[PDB]
Amino acid sequence: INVEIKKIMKANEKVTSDADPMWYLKYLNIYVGLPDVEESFNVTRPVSP
Amino acid sequence: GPSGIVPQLQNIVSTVNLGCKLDLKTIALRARNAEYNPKRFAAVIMRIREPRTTALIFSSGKMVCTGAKSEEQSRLAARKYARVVQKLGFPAKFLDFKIQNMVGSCDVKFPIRLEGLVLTHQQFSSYEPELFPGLIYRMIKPRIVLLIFVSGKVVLTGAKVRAEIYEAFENIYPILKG
Amino acid sequence: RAAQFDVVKHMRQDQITNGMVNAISTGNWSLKRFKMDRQGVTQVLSRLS
Amino acid sequence: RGRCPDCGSTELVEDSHYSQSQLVCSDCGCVVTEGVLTTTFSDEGSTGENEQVSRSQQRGLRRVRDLCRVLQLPPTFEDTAVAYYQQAYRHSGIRAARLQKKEVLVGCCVLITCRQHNWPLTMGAICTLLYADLDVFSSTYMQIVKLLGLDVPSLCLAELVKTYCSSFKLFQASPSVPAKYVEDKEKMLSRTMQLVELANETWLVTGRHPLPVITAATFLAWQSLQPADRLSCSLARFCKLANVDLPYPASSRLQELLAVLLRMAEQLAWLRVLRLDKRSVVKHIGDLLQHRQSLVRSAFRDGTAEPALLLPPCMLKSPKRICPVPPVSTVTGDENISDSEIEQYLRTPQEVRDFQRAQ
Ligand SMILES: [Zn+2]
Repeated sequence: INVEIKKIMKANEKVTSDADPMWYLKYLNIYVGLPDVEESFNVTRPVSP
Repeated sequence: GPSGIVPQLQNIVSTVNLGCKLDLKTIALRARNAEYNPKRFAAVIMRIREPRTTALIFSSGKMVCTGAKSEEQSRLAARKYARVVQKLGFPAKFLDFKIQNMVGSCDVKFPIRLEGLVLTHQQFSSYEPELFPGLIYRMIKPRIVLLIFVSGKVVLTGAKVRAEIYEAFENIYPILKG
Repeated sequence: RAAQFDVVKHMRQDQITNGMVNAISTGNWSLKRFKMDRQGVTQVLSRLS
Repeated sequence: RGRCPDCGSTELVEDSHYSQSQLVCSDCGCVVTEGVLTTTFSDEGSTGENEQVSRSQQRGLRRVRDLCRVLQLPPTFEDTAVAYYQQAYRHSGIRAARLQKKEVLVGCCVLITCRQHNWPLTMGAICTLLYADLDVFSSTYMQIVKLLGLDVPSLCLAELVKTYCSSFKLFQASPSVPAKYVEDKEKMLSRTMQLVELANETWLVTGRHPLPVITAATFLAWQSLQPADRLSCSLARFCKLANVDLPYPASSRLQELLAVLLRMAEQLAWLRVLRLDKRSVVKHIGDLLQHRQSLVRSAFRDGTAEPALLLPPCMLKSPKRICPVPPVSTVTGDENISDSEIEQYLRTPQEVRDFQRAQ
């Protein structure tokens, strides 16, 4: 999670259009946060394992 | 009986057929009180100041009149429009007048919480303040729709005759009295 | 469309989660790009003692 | 079987001592004296029959699924909304309608679905995606609901606040919100609940858009939790720090609630002695909310079982006159018409030629 994933993301970092040249989408960083539980109200909180 | 009030009438709608085909361009050109868009629409629009109303006259001879406060006022306005067409030269005639719609309103002098109405009359009640503040009630007898407001004010629509408006009022009174 | 599409109308999130959770729960994968489809990779943790 | 050996049994139920299958019967406390060995499955290894569907219809289905996966919510919402889409795609007008109406349809279906499971959501969040417009999708919603006659709950007031208040960035420090701006969610949400309970019973919410009410309540609750650091803020100055946009009616609700609290304050001497106003009352609500019900019944003029009016604002302006009996009347519309009025509505040939020249 700390390093390898960063390299994997770097290895593939941009996607370009079929038309409209120079139209592309770019990643710049990737994050993982920390564990939490989803809720039915589009809300979350941390929870012990 | 109700709480001392019977609904007022807001608007009237009626239809008459002039009995002959009309050149709308001629009517628009010569009528001071008319407006027409031949490139866009198949009927002319005219106005009179007493009874203060308007008429929509189609090239096929059909007509729709609006704005009157009563059936007799609408009929008088329709007759005045028929006379207007007659003096324009066409063989217009007053046949098959029919009142098509009627609108009324009333107030009960006390506020009403619409949420209870919607929560107890779901099958007739619509309440979407984010779309329109007032509550809508689909009454089945007579075939009338009532528009209700938190102020205690109510509007009625869809009647062919006044008895329908007042029957709807006296039918909704015991419900809103709760 | 006569005006440009916006990616937010189509960019979804569940595919990665589905792949990850099913892959770990089932304990068998299909690395068809690398032509490996190994199985029996994960086992319940025993708790007898 | 059916019978016991001879007499009146007709029922069959299972029982068995040990790993067997025997058919209990209940005219004799018996087993139909027969039993039969159950046959079963397993140790190997919801329909198909899938209609090919019209191409544009399944295009619509694909849009349906792609939409609600935005909410990353339980697939059951997906499946039931899809079922509703199939139920709707059975009518000529729906088939013949332009595709924009179908697109807003794929959103209204999810709206009703979420309402059935009272899952919080608001129109704007949905319509930001569908290229929708208020008239378009609102009219389509009314049409569909009144066509299908389906029942659906309303937006509960407290339902939306839970997710809305959690969306604020006030609960942790940031360069936009130093500690003097940071606040604990529990306290402010309790205050906002204590405020919305006041809002409805004061008729404030009925007939209005609620989110302005929530915005004003949250802004004032946050202010009064640390007013010395917060009375200097402003609606926009607040909402921009948490990356929030505010209604213009938020100010209207703020004025309404400020009037309400100034009406509340005069009922207690140890609040009246401070001569409270708009500037000062904000920091005192912490004291007012401890006696709210007492303030209400000392403040409303409507002391009947069923000093100031506790009536909806639309009448608090007072009628100019209190709806005297309407003039229900009729007229003799059979009279002869004055031709002069008819002729006045006609252009002279001079005016006709003027119109021709102008045209
Ligand atoms: Zn027996």
